[PDB]
Amino acid sequence: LALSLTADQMVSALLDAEPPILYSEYDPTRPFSSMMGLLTNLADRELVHMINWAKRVPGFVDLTLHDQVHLLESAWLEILMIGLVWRSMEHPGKLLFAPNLLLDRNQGKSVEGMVEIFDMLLATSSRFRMMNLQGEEFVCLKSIILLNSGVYTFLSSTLKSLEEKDHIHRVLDKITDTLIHLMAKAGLTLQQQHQRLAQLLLILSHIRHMSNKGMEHLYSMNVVPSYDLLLEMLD
Amino acid sequence: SLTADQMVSALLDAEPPILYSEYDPTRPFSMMGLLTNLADRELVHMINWAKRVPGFVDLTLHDQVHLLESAWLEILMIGLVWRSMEHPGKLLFAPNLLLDRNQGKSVEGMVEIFDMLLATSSRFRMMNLQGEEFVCLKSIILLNSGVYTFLSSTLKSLEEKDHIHRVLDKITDTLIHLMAKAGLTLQQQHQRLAQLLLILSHIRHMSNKGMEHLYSMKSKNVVPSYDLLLEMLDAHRLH
Ligand SMILES: CCCN(C)C(=O)CCCCCCCCCS[C@@H]1Cc2cc(O)ccc2[C@H]2CC[C@]3(C)[C@@H](O)CC[C@H]3[C@@H]21
Ligand SMILES: CCCN(C)C(=O)CCCCCCCCCS[C@@H]1Cc2cc(O)ccc2[C@H]2CC[C@]3(C)[C@@H](O)CC[C@H]3[C@@H]21
Repeated sequence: LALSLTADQMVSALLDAEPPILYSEYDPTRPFSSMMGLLTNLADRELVHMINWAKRVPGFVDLTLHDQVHLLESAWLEILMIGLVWRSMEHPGKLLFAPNLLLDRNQGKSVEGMVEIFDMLLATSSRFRMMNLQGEEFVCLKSIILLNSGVYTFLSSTLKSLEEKDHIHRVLDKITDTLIHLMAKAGLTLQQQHQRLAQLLLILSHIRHMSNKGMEHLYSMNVVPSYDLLLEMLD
Repeated sequence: SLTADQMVSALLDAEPPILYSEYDPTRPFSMMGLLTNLADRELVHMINWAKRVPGFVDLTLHDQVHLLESAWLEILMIGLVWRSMEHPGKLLFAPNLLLDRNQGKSVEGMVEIFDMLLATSSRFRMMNLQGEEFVCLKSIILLNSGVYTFLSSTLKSLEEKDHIHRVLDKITDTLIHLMAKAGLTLQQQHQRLAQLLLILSHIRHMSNKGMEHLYSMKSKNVVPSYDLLLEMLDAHRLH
């Protein structure tokens, strides 16, 4: 069923699955002063919706529950970050963590080590802006992250695991076909399609890098979702 | 200006040598010392290779240093994974230093990283990665890994970033040219392109884990400094 979709059906499926944009929970009539608490509460609530989204990525629920957990455990911070960079794209110099929580780099200075991470995310959003990234390409990229980030770290060679990895790579191939279809439908030449495909996928390496830095930042001060919590939520 | 075949030839011709580990092979078999000493010597040849990547020496010295500082561990790792491709279960750090995962257990925290490198090597084997594709990917890592972290918007920096992306576009054309000449269909071409580039995200992840391991081992002194990279890159032309 998953591998059956056309490119337009894949795009429609991914667009329909998009999670909502959440708001930060602070009293807006109360003075602003808490930063780490605001950001981690927001990511808390986003995670529940991320799982709903992931279950709607075609092919994802065809995997074992264990492999769904592994994929999400590996990708969750990358997925939060690409979403942040996407909605920050039209706010140069600012990160739209939430519509009521738009921060510039000086506001990241209030937590040691955070402005460095703010700077990388702002630069990624400028790269998105520079490339005129489209919403349809964005949902493809976010789905690629979900399927790709953990696929090389199963460290299992059971027959089931071979079939799982094969399936994941088949879905990833369909998403590649879909990105190419979208750039063809936008008028790009074949050369430009291959070049833009590459430019988009290379950005995913930097998003991986930012996630690793962000994980180190977190670890340097139970904020990380445990396997068991992810398992319970995915059930 | 290069054609695809000329890009391939340039990169193949620039390949660094394969170095040996320096340990007396007639003495009993230090693990971190062996691996540190090898990477230290590979770095010098990495600089030589980088200067031969088309477009690289057209950048400012500062930007050359930034790219190498950002990419150096990824470049060592992709080389290791390529060398290990035909040795299932083993990592050929050097022809005289072929280690399995149990030998990684001697350094706390190292077997986790060995497992990731072995799985990447298995992935290369499953994709039947070719030598011409490998050199393309390694050059992409050099050009891509630090291009998003210049943290500069001077006119010169905009020109540098534009140039890097033009060279990266050229390597993309070359990868597609290689798979077209291998007979792959257009659908297969963009699928293989994507599979190869997505492996570069995992190589980035492994480098982050490896840096973190180097720092936790208190082997931070082993990371090449900005000054050291600058000193080796800022060559005179008196020789
Ligand atoms: C015991 C009771 C309390 N519990 C159980 C909890 O609170 C649950 C905690 C477990 C689930 C997830 C919490 C951690 C996620 C917080 S990331 C935090 C919020 C966030 C939201 C987004 O859209 C995009 C990115 C980010 C992050 C970008 C990288 C940052 C900037 C880092 O540099 C430091 C903060 C990071 C931000
Ligand atoms: C300070 C002032 C100026 N100076 C003097 C300097 O900067 C000196 C800096 C000289 C650079 C020396 C580099 C040492 C880096 C050692 S990587 C070490 C050797 C190596 C060689 C390869 O082919 C491929 C991968 C690796 C690595 C894969 C990840 C490992 C397994 C980690 O898990 C722990 C060891 C890592 C390995």
